[PDB]
Amino acid sequence: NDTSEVMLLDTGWEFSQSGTEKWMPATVPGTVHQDLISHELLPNPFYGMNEKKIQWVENEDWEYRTSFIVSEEQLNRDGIQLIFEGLDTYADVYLNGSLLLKADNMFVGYTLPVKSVLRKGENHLYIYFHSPIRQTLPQYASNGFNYPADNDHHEKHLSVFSRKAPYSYGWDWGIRMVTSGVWRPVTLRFYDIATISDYYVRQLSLTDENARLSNELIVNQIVPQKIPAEVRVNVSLNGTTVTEVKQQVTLQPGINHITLPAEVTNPVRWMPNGWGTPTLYDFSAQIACGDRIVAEQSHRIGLRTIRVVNEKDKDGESFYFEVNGIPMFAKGANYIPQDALLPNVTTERYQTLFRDMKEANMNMVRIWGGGTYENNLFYDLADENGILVWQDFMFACTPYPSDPTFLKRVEAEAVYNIRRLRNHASLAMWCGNNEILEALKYWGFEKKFTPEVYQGLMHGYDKLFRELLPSTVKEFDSDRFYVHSSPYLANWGRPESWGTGDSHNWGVWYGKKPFESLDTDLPRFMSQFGFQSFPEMKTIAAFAAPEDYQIESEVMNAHQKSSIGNSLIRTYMERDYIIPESFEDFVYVGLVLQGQGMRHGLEAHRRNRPYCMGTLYWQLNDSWPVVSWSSIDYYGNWKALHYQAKRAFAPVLINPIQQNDSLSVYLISDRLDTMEQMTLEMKVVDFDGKTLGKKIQVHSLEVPANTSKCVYRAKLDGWLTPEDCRRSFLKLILKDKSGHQVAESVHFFRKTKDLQLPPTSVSYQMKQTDGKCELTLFSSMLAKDIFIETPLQGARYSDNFFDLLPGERKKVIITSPRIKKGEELPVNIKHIRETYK
Ligand SMILES: O=[N+]([O-])c1ccc(O[C@@H]2O[C@H](CO)[C@@H](O)[C@H](O)[C@@H]2F)c([N+](=O)[O-])c1
Ligand SMILES: [Br-]
Ligand SMILES: [Br-]
Ligand SMILES: [Br-]
Ligand SMILES: [Br-]
Ligand SMILES: [Br-]
Ligand SMILES: [Br-]
Ligand SMILES: [Cl-]
Ligand SMILES: [Cl-]
Ligand SMILES: [Cl-]
Repeated sequence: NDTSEVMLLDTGWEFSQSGTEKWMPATVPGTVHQDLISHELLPNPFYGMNEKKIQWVENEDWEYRTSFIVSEEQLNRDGIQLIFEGLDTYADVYLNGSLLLKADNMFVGYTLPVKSVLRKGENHLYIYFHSPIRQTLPQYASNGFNYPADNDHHEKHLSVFSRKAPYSYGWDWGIRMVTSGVWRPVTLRFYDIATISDYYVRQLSLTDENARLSNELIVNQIVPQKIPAEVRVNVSLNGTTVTEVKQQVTLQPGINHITLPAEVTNPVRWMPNGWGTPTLYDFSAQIACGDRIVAEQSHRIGLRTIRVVNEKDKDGESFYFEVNGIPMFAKGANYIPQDALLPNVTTERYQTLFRDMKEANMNMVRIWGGGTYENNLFYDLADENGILVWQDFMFACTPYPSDPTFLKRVEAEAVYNIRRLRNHASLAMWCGNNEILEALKYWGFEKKFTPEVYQGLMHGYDKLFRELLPSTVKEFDSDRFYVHSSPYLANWGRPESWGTGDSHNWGVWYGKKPFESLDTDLPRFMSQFGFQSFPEMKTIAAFAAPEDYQIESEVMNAHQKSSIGNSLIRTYMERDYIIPESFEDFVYVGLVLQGQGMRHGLEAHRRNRPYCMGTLYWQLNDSWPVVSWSSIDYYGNWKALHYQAKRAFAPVLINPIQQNDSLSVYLISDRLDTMEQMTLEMKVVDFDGKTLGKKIQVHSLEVPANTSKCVYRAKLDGWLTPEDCRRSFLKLILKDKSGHQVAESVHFFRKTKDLQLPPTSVSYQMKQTDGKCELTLFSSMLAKDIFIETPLQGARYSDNFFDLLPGERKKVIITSPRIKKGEELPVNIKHIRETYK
């Protein structure tokens, strides 16, 4: 690495409610809430009705302090920097009597020269965190109107004034925990001569024959002299040097601008998940002065082109991603913060989340603008998992101020996070905000303000999202796409805009439209659509006592932030299922419903390629125990929707789709290679296992790369009787020439509430060892949408929420480090027919 010494200021911290003079131990990085929780000074914020009880914290100011030693030799180093990667939010930072910083942007990292304020021996760091409420009450009082941020759960919508995670003020799947604190690491660096303040590896061009890079460095020298040095870039792959370049320089005190070209011939491209390996080079830049490496910095670098094509075309305006020259149908989801308390999210939780996306066959995630610019670990994981990232700037669902001061603050976050993130292979585009132009045009805001205020809001929209933010992107990340908003034009209520750019089709849910509307109401790229579900009972039990197990109990409503959500789920459930009586049965069928309905959408979007070029459902994940649109609950349990997403995103999908009493079958592929001389084979099977008719075979089919194509159509009438349809399913398999199976599907001709489901019994044998449970499942009769339920949080299943077919044995593997030999894991197996008598 280099001759610098880094000291982690991560222990010895204490905190205090300002005004009390009482100091208690603190954890940094961390938050006021966690620190309080860890001394039992707050109840569990996620439990029961506790949300109301923790609100008092946002009205107090909080102080934090620590002390640390600096030695004589440490004090003699040339430079000493103090780095705050995150302060949330209005924080005055004091060191040995000196005010170093009045911080006012959660999303900005601060690097402070501190050599002249440091002392031999003991040093004292104090940080005063003004309440971001108290701090903004006068600002709001001067404003003369309330911004219409309904997700800000307070009479006064103060979120919009602070550069601070929007969701912390509340959201419609969120708890309001307006927290403060040192939310990312604090480090102190003791170094010689200079630091590298920025290292940008800029791809000038990429062909199969050659990668042309420009290594741009900003080096800040802290000593007065003219310093001869040698700048060195080593490019290596898997530990072996690929190319090495050098440059003699003489460094001047202060800032220096150095550029070295580097070329990799016959580069190995980074490819996204499902297209091959996410290959990552190592680039290390070094500043050498004689024998010492005084500063080194490295990046992992993926060589690839990404181009968002947004052009007028026959169908409206396209919106798709072209990766290393090939149009890539995008498959993934909208990501929210994983916790009400950000520093509580662990390295392992990040790691598991990327595993969840990778195993569901996703190749994209959108970091939605109500959360944060994610940490370095998140983008590193997207890099090495081949997951493309759409990064919103942090504006959502409301217009925002656009005064000169507010814009300067935004500019500093825009530049800070662009430079932090621009070397990530995963980083695919920037989006100015979520839904704000939609809000301004369609959400009935004009009726809420005077014409003068509203016009000032429209002009204010332009200065931020059409001027400041695109300008910053153009300046600091000139090869990446920027768009002002998502969706940029299309509105789900306006059929004529559907062919223009991306869509948030909230016609399902908000517009109450049936899932089948997804087959007809098509976008050029679905950047959001979603449906709510209650999480499973083990997650319900984490916030509710069994006495509260009612849809409309007070504790249950405390965990449903959509006021129409419960009835809407019931309205949709009646359309496809028999609504059961017990709460447990409802929750289970609520899971099946969300998974089945959303998957039909994902299918439609893939099937309808190239007119549609992507689908990102709302939402991946949860920040706490709550009813939401997620596919994975707060504890990391996959909902049915996550398994269904995996299936619907499989690189090769057989997609039977039934409309107007007729069945077509499409074969859908995101493989880069064409498959030839394939056979689709299908057979109707009743609920006892008995074939009806013989095998239908379709031979000599080609499945071309990156396409969706009809290969079969047949009417239902004369093909099968109305009664058959209620008592049988269609099995589909796709095999190569030799007869090797590459894909499988099952089709039902009727809605589940109309199937004549047999009362049946699912038996299983279990072999349990340390960390693993291996079940073999049996039912002589079809068992519909089965849910293998265990009480163990975060338990992972090879599969779940699948139909168990008559007489067909099924092996399911469950893993968890909590599983121990000689300790029967409890299993409860539910299926549709059991939910009614
Ligand atoms: O028509 N609407 O009132 C509507 C539609 C969508 C919407 O937000 C999207 O949907 C999700 C579910 O409502 C939100 O949680 C998230 O903000 C996302 F951007 C929001 N919203 O969060 O204000 C409102
Ligand atoms: Br210094
Ligand atoms: Br500095
Ligand atoms: Br971090
Ligand atoms: Br007004
Ligand atoms: Br723009
Ligand atoms: Br039909
Ligand atoms: Cl509240
Ligand atoms: Cl986020
Ligand atoms: Cl819109």
